[PDB]
Amino acid sequence: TKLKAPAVLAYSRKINPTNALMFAVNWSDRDNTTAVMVGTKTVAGTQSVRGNPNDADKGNIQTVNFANLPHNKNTLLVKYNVKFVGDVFKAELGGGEYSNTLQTALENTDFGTLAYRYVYNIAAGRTLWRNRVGAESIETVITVNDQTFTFSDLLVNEFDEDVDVAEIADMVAGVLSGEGFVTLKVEHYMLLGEGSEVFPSQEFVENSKLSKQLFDLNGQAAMHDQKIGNAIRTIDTWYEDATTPIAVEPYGSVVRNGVAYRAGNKTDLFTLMDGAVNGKSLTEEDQMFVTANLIRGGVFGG
Amino acid sequence: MQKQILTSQKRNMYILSRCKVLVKNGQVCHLHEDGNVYTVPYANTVFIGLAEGTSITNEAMSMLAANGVIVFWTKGGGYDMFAADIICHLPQADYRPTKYMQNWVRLWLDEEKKLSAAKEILKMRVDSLSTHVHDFGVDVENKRVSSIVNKFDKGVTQATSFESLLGHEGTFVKSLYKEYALEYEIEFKRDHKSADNYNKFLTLGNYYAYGIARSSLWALGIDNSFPLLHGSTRRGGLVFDVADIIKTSIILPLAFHAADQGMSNTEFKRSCVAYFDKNDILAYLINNIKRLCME
Amino acid sequence: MQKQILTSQKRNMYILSRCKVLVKNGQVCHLHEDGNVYTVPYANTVFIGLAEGTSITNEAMSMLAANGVIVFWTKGGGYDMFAADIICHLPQADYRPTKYMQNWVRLWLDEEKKLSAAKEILKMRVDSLSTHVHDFGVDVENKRVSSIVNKFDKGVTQATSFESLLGHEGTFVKSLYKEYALEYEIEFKRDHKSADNYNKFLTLGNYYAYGIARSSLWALGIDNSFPLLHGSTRRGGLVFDVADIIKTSIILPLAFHAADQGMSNTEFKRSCVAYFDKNDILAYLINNIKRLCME
Amino acid sequence: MFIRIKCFSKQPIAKKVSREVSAYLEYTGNNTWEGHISGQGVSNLQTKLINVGKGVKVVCNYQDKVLFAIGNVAMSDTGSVPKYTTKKVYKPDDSIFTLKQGLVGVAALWHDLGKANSYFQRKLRGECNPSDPVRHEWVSGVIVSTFAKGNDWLSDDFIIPEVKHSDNVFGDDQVLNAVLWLINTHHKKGLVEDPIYRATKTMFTETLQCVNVNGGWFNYGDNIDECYKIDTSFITDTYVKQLNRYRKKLLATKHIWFTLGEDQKIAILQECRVALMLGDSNFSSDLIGGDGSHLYANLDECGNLKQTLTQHLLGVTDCALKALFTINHHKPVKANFIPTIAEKGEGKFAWQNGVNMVDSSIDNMFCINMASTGKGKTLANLKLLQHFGNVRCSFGLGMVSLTKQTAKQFLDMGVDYNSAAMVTGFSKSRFNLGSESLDQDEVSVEYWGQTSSLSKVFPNNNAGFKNKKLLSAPILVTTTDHLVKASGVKKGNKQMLPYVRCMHSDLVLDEIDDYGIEDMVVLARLVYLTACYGNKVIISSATITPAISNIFYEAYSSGYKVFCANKQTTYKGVNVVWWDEFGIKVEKVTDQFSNLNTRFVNKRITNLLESTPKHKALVVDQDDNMEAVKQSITTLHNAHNSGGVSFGLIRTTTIKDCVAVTQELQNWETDLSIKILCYHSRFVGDTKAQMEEYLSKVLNRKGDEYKKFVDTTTPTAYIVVATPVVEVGRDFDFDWAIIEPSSERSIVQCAGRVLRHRSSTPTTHNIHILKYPFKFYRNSNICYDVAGYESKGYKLKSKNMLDIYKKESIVNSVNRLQGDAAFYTKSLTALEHKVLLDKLTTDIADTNVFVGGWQLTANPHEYCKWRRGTKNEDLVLTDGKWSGNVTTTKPIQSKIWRKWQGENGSITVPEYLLDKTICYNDFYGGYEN
Amino acid sequence: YNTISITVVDADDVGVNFVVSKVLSTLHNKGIFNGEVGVTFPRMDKNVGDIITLFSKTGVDRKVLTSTLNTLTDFIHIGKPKEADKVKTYRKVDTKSKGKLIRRCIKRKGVSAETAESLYGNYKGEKCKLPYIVVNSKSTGQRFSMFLEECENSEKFNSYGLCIV
DNA sequence: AGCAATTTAAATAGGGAAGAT
DNA sequence: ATCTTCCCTATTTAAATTGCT
Ligand SMILES: [Mn+2]
Ligand SMILES: [Mn+2]
Repeated sequence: TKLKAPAVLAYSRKINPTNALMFAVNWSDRDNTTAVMVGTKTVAGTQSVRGNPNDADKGNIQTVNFANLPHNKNTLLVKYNVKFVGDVFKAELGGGEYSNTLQTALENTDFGTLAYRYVYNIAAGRTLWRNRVGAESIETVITVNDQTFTFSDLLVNEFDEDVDVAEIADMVAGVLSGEGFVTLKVEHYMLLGEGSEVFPSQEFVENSKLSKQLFDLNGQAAMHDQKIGNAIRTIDTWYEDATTPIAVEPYGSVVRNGVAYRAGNKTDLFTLMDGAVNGKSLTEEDQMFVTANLIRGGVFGG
Repeated sequence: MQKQILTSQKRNMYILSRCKVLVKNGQVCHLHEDGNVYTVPYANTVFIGLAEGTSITNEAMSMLAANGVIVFWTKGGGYDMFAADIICHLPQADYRPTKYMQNWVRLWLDEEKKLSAAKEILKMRVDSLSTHVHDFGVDVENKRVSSIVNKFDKGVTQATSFESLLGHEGTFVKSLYKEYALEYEIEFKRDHKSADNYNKFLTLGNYYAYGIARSSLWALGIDNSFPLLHGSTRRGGLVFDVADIIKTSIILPLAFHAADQGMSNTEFKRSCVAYFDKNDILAYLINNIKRLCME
Repeated sequence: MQKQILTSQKRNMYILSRCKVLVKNGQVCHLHEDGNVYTVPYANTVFIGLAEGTSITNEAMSMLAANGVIVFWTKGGGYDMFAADIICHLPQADYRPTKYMQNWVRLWLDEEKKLSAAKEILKMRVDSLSTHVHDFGVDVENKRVSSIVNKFDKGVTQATSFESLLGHEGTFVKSLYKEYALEYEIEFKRDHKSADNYNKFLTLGNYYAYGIARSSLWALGIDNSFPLLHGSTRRGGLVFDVADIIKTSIILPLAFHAADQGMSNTEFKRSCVAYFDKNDILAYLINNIKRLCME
Repeated sequence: MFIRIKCFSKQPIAKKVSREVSAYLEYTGNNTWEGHISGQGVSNLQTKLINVGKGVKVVCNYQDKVLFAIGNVAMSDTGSVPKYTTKKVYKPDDSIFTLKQGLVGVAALWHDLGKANSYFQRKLRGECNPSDPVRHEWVSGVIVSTFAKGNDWLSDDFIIPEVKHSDNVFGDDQVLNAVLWLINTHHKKGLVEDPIYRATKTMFTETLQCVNVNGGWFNYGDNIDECYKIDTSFITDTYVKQLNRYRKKLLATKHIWFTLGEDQKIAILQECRVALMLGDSNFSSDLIGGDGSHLYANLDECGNLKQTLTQHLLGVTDCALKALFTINHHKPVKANFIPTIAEKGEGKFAWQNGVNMVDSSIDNMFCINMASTGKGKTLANLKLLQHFGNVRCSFGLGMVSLTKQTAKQFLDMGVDYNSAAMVTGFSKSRFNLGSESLDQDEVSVEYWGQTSSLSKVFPNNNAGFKNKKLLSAPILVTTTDHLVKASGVKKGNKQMLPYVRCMHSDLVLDEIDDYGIEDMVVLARLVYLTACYGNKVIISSATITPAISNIFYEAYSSGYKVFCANKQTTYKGVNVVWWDEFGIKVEKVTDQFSNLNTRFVNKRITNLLESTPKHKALVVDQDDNMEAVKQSITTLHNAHNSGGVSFGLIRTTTIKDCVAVTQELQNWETDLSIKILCYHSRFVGDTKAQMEEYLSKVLNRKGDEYKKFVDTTTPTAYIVVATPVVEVGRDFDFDWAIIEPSSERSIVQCAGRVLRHRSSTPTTHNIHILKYPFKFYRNSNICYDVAGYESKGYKLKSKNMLDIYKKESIVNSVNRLQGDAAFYTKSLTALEHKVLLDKLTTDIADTNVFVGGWQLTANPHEYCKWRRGTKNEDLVLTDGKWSGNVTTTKPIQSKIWRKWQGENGSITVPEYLLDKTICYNDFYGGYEN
Repeated sequence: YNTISITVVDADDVGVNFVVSKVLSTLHNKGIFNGEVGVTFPRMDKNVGDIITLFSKTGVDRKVLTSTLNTLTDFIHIGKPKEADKVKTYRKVDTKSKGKLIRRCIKRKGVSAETAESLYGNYKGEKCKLPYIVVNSKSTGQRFSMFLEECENSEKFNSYGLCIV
């Protein structure tokens, strides 16, 4: 007993998405993909900072980025490849006095549901935060091992039953429970309207710097890989007072709301893995949450 | 005054207010002292309850319980009872537990039947939501409430353990709480210590649901010491499990409406007792435990 | 709201006769048919009883039940040999401790476990005799009483059926009742419809032990509707086992002493209070059902 | 339990209590109830009988002793229930009460004459500095002294004369000087900086003539001429007649003032000052509203002009007169007759029947309870208090947790919260986890109790929760600092509440040896003040030194002389009750206390010595104490272990010493399985509390429940390195201890932490005393001053413990009990006794214990500071983030057995160590790195 | 005047106010606010709130506006039409910053650029701290911030739900 | 039916004065 | 002085009635 957790214990990320490159298409002209360019407009304004009152007279020529659709294409296309990898129970930096006990404590994990919610967050449009808002038509095409799947009307908040997501979830759960990998090429086509302004992900700027950096690969608007990884693991409906699916965190913590849902109420990942290697009976939902964290990965040492 | 409720189907639950209950001409009668004296039918009655301003005598009590009519003491409306006997087969020539109790207790033993009946009690919470539609309340068949209902049904059906069932309980109850807060334009969280009108009206309605669930469990001879969902150390968990059938369907819209107009507690009592009388909520709980126990 | 007084240390004890029980100005009281109003200490009352010509009201019953006072009605016996039917209002609004009922159910449903509990409870009256020894009447450790309880223990040890338990029950009751009769030099036959003081003092002690037994069972949430000893003659519920654990140890020598010294019934009421209070017979019964439930 | 309650209340309140008392007892008629109830039934009846309102007149009798008495019902002195009650009972030569009335009335009509200067008027209106150059009490004293020098101050018309700046206002007239000291010290006492005056001044006026304006009143002094130009608008009807009637009262009674002794004058003027601040704060708290303008005294919360000075002086006078009347004519509310005390102690408590050898009708009692630990000392103290009748006492104990332990003992034996009041004035956040319903512990702060009649004379109806628990408690289980302020304070009215508390209540001080020397001086000052009003002092200390026991007896004897000559009774002596676990002895001692006390001490020593030796201590020869600790740990594990598992306590002196011993033992290579704990006091709220509960549950050796809190399967050395926080108030039982020597009472106390619960005698040696303290390598001149009575005035000639202690010795209380003044420079015990008689002496000095003449001054509260510590700033951990220069560090992780983490709380760092980083760590708290 | 509620729900992944602003934009672009439907917000303390409240005098039904906000249905909630005798009506307040009025001084007074800087150099630069929304304007192709504050009720409203004059 | 507010009034307690031994 | 009787003296209990739930 009293199997104390290793200080070096970490797990690798098992859902690896690429950067979500963003293109402009039409709804019936889906093959002509023109890359959405981040424009950048200059704004003239004096600097106002707390530490330098002497520098407020002149300076701060700032040039803020923006990204709209072109005025001939009404559909935004978002392309990214989500790579699910198996052996989520292998610790990369941990070892096997604790990670092997985790293997033999989370073998009864229903990966079917875990994978369903992953592919449902892929398909329903959780990966399209501010640009699925106000779109009159949502479409998702998933290409997986030469199989094409079409999704039109999936409400993203609840994980309802559709056999299309389920079909992919099968091979995704077979990867995640076993050994190997699977790759889902996900292209989202959302009809926002003619010249509607799109929403790339944001680089962190300083308190000063410029107003807003949109995410650029080679000049073209895109969204962060870790931001999509936040979308995919947004499956946590099993904490106490669970209203909406949150991103599976080791503490159940969302930064933008200023509260942590699983921290400080004995449902955090660390107490559940210590309970698993000390062998108390877990329910299915918290064990699924622990396996979702191990799929997410991260260093758990102290 | 007097009033009539039903349990199985026959009008048998009779609540007496204001009337001293005595015996005249060898028959049990009652004297609304605020008026006259009326007799009580015997063949169609088994349950008699006594509200405020009411005194029964020993000889009337003996004749009442000697003819199969069993007596309980309650708050006004007959939906919060604090004093009764235990239901047996017949109250004269035998003293054995009720079939319903025995069935319940065997259901209690098998943990698989416990899980199964837990499920059935949760299903009937959703059934109550529908059956008992409110004019002032939200529609149940709209997209958000039906999405919550099918999410709860899919969660209960696919559940294999009790902890997942209680997690689904928490998310269903909050979801209905946040949706009724959504339509009433408030930011409501369920706290029993909270001093606003919505929470304390919900707490009072929960107490009246506990009382009517206690009457429904007592009416079939089943003690409230056998919780389906709640833990084995929770005192009176079965009365909480029975009251959860009507708590999210009847107590919640009545309490939110009565906090919306913001009137006092006595006509909130009157609204709750009137809603229990008109749609026979105690009868539906009786038939609920009927279809729970016999299978 | 504080600890609300635990039931085993409740001390007051009454059976009210020819008085309407009411509430004046805060307290529960009883008003006889001459204008006399005597207050009932409801916070320390274990049980009240209601004889012929008694009539309790609603809020009086509520103040007894919410405080936790079990209330019965003495009349109802209509057979020739049996104390037939006593009607008893349980305070179920206080939600009870649960796992003691679960333990009682797990011993009740298993037939060999009920027989095992039947065994230990039959020798519980034997050890009751040994512990609760009066200063008057017989001495427990004489040759005749020890010989009959030794034959009783030898026969109940080799017993295998509940009808054998009923037969040995009958020989035990005949043996004790007649030995007490011999000591007090009277001829004794137990008839509940007799004018002899050894008999109606025994029926008064039957009512007293009934009230003590429902307060002991309700203090642990145990219903009367689970009789671990049953039969054609023995059909009263669990009260006719936890009530006559303490006949031949407490009540029957006290009833014979009260019928030998021969003042009124009130000295017998007060003597039952004194012996149930000094030796803590209620807490003794509760602790015995405690060591029954977890074994 | 059979009780009987009788009620003699009037009005409809009589009927409202009848509902509750008829809810719990049967009605026997004629407003008398009688019946059987339980222990907690009596409590629920108390709680809902007192809370029902004011005017409840209830007497309860359990068998024939009175259980409780609600209100000031006279009830029973001999018989119970009177009949023709009426007034004019005794009407004596009260004399000293008329003296206190005259002094308080004359001073209270003159206490605020000095607010009439123009500076105080513009201070209240707010166009100058709110701090006066000279305080208004001194200006009023200048007014009264100038009026006395000019006209005859006792029988003349008043008229305020032209006053100037006077450095001193104290003359020779003893009564005038009393009035002047009451006027000047109605806010704060004068402070004398002068060393010759502090050296020599003893008498009443002869010390009071040294109280000048420079002792706090003369703040800055640039507007003195405006501070002494005064208007005379007080000459009205009711003020002049009140001044005349009180001055003539004083005139008629001052003939008994010269027949008083010094001790009387000091105590009477202390009572007068306490009543004067009571009346002044009572009238300053409430808002009277009406005013006659042109002159003002106080300000409201809005700063508006209120309480004009004529009616302010009149209100302070009547409130102080009423304060005096209720504090001098109070039959105070006492505790319940606890029925679980009065029966006989069985087995190891069988000595508690020594109360059946004490007289139950003695007006005074000085208990010296020399019983050893584990015998139930506090229960015996409650038994001794209840032997004289109903209990009214203040259990003043060191530490919060020891008050919690005595409260839990009082709760589970027989005492409810209607009689007990646990007071810890810090609101600590140490909560009980695991199960709130299944706790049956954690004594809390509610006090249903009974509000005393003294709350109406305090400011704004006493206070909220805390002062109601202070004043109105029958039994006040409190930390001691809520009682030592009775002897007096620097600034404010914080003296009055413990003063009026200790006036009508007994004082029970347990383990007074753990306090400091100045702490013990002010505790014996409190003992003297408690004995000044006839209350009984119970001292409960096993390791008492004759010096301490003597000076506490002399303080009680001076107090009982005050009380005897105050009621005009001839002083027969003090009923001294020597007590231990082997016997009791009650003697009427007016003189020769020393021979009787030493004879009882020798009898207790002979009753301790024929018992088996439980603590055999060997002083090690190894010079270096690091490897001495190593070798002693190895030896006492190889000798003293329970099947391979042994518990060791390394008692060291200070915190960096503790972390040095810990960091050496963690890096110490050995075949022994050392498991190290740090147990000093510098720890965060969470971490510290966690250590406490764990240690209390693993070192409990009365049963084998600890086998499940540690790994006793594997042979392991469970070592706890601790500072003197282990030797005070800890119910710990170690297999053996290694002690760094600081004082001999530390040796006796850490012997009391070894085999505290067991009775098995050691074979070879269970204590290994180190050769030197670790301060020898840092300061060879003085090394025992930290946590010891060595100092700069008392230096050991040698620091070797072979020279200053026995090499093999059975350590018990005998060396501390005996008392030796000779050879104090080369033995630790005689060094200890020397200091104890040279600081707690029978003199008045200035920081001494018989203090007379200086009680009038602020000197015993400035130069004798209770809990005199270092500056002490508090670095606070807020949610894992430290406040100041802390820098969390990482411990050695070699042998730590248990380490609890902390996130909140605070650490107490001395200002000396604030310069550098305290470097807080999870294992060991504060150090120098 | 009878009124209807549009409460933004489940907008945590996206700010609540972005959904509120998109609700305003979709209510603008598909008609709704012709001249008589107005908006109000029950929870302006420092944020604009999460409830849009439409108090049209003729009466707003659920069906027309739920067909209008078909794009926001994933995170919207619509209450049944209730009544209110008094609604707390807000209006539009706009900000000007330097060059704005400079171009006005180009086109109204006809003065040169340097003297237009000269008359406005030490002036202007007001800073509105009122609660606001962020609006896509479609006729003028740039996105801006619109400030709302409490004013007396007006009979006529704009195409956005705010008071006129 | 219990209670509460609130009146109404009968009675209980006490203090002062005066008359006895 | 002590004690009793009687007159204030008003303070102190018990009943009575009656909306209110
Ligand atoms: Mn002052
Ligand atoms: Mn003042």
